[PDB]
Amino acid sequence: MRIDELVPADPRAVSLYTPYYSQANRRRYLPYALSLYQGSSIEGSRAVEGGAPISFVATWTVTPLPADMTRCHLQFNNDAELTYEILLPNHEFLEYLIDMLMGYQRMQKTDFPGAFYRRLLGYDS
Repeated sequence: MRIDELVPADPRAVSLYTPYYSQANRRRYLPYALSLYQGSSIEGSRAVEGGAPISFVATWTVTPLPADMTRCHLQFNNDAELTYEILLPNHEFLEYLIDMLMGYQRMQKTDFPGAFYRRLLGYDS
């Protein structure tokens, strides 16, 4: 399962697919992202238990080398005046994504951690 079986690998594609994130041997996150990379993209409403489902959009594509970041757009309570644009390097973005899924789905509460909100706000303390 590699990008050379899909579209011709650009240097951008090569660098985004280069990091193999794994906690043991194989990891379902890499091939799931390769499937999205084809142009399916991610857009939907993720259900946060204890509150309400908020729309989120994430797109993976060949972004320039110094800009090798994944961009996610999250609206708070589907309010367009409250839009968060959170983008991070492709090796750093998955760490954010696990914390996001873990905090809202696993704990079943709509309260974000203060240290997690520091990174979302973009406050360099």
